[PDB]
Amino acid sequence: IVEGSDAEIGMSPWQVMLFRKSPQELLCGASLISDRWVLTAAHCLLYPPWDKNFTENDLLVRIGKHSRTRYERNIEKISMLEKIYIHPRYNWRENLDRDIALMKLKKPVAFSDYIHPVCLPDRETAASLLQAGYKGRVTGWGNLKEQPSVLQVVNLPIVERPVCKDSTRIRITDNMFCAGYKPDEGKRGDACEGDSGGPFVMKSPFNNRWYQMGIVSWGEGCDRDGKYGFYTHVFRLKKWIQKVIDQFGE
Amino acid sequence: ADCGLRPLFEKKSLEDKTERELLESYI
DNA sequence: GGTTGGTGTGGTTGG
DNA sequence: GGTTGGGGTTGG
Ligand SMILES: *[PH](O)(O)OCCCOc1cccc2c(OCCCOP(=O)(O)OCCCOc3cccc4c(O)cccc34)cccc12
Ligand SMILES: *[PH](O)(O)OCCCOc1cccc2c(OCCCOP(=O)(O)OCCCOc3cccc4c(O)cccc34)cccc12
Ligand SMILES: *C[C@@](*)(O)[C@H](CCCNC(N)=[NH2+])NC(=O)[C@@H]1CCCN1C(=O)[C@H](N)Cc1ccccc1
Ligand SMILES: *[C@@H]1O[C@H](CO)[C@@H](O[C@@H]2O[C@H](CO)[C@@H](O)[C@H](O)[C@H]2NC(C)=O)[C@H](O)[C@H]1NC(C)=O
Ligand SMILES: [K+]
Ligand SMILES: [K+]
Ligand code: NA
Repeated sequence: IVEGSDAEIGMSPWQVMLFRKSPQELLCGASLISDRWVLTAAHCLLYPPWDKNFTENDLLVRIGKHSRTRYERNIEKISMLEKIYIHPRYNWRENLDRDIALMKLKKPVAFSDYIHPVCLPDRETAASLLQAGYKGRVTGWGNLKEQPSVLQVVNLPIVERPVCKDSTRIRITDNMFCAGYKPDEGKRGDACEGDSGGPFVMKSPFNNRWYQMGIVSWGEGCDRDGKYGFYTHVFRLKKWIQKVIDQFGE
Repeated sequence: ADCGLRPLFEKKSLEDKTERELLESYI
């Protein structure tokens, strides 16, 4: 997170750290959507151009964390993975279309002050919140520029499609949106490498609940003027999420 | 069913330092 | 079709 | 120091 600030405690209790076993390492962000299901970016798990390919037993998740490298005695809970479900139409070759994966944990996580799932949007929520100029919030432990000691947060406005399009040569699809301040706006901020998989969330002014509208997917550099962060469009992939969970069990 | 209401925030009727910026960005 | 679109027999992948 | 920096979001 570039040009963000330290999170307050229990500000983002659905935040999840994808943690590599050996060598021991932070890989990516993720989010908790129920007691046995975590949502992440597919490219965190599978990206052949970099020779990346992680299986269930290569990884752990850490939930309830604030500090980046300290084990938080009595706060955080660590879980093993039972199964990874990468979207079947993920496209790592071209433009990271459908950059999304679900992970089922081996055991249910007990909720607390510091561990709690985010809501996923429906049609109406999507239609009223995902609009240009509306701001959402991005969180993570990724790079502070083009490494922090506590979780970083930044608020960024959704950008209209034609501006997103004109900002990159990468082929944009309807499974993505972009966010960030325009050069002339003055305020600044972006996600960066290491933040992938983390949620773009918005608080509904109707029922005051936080909804995950996006997943940190890609960008070109970090916080460059006239460039914007790209996010997987969570509602557009909601039918797939409900299908996987309904079939494989909560 | 309990989703998206934070134990330290919404459940306590306390806000975080920056959510107001989000709310104001709507209409 | 599918846990999945269609340029529908491979492709960034089996059958 | 510890699974871990400098009470705390938690023992000793
Ligand atoms: P594994 O080794 O078991 O897989 C091989 C055997 C199963 O093969 C298939 C089963 C079902 C479908 C297909 C297939 O479908 C392609 C998409 C649809 O294409 P289309 O719109 O052109 O429809 C096909 C038109 C011709 O239909 C048939 C062709 C040959 C045989 C039969 C048949 O026996 C019954 C009905 C129709 C057809 C592509 C490849 C394999 C399989
Ligand atoms: P449980 O109840 O079985 O055991 C808990 C009792 C032991 O508690 C501690 C053990 C080790 C370290 C510390 C501690 O470390 C803080 C590091 C910073 O040092 P400082 O700046 O606080 O140094 C001040 C020195 C004060 O020394 C003492 C104070 C009181 C008692 C004693 C004593 O009995 C022997 C030697 C020194 C001191 C902080 C707190 C507890 C423990
Ligand atoms: C895996 C994630 O941590 C990371 C997030 C980057 C966020 N950037 C900004 N400024 N919001 N994503 C990446 O690193 C992705 C995955 C692989 C390469 N990549 C990129 O963003 C490239 N920099 C650009 C790109 C290459 C291939 C396909 C799409 C985009
Ligand atoms: C990523 O790694 C996994 C684990 O090695 C690969 O899964 C294996 O390879 C083939 C094809 O998927 C299958 O026989 C088995 O599922 C696994 N076999 C072994 C040897 O464990 C998978 O192929 C890799 N993914 C990609 C896209 O290359
Ligand atoms: K196919
Ligand atoms: K301590
Ligand atoms: Na920018």
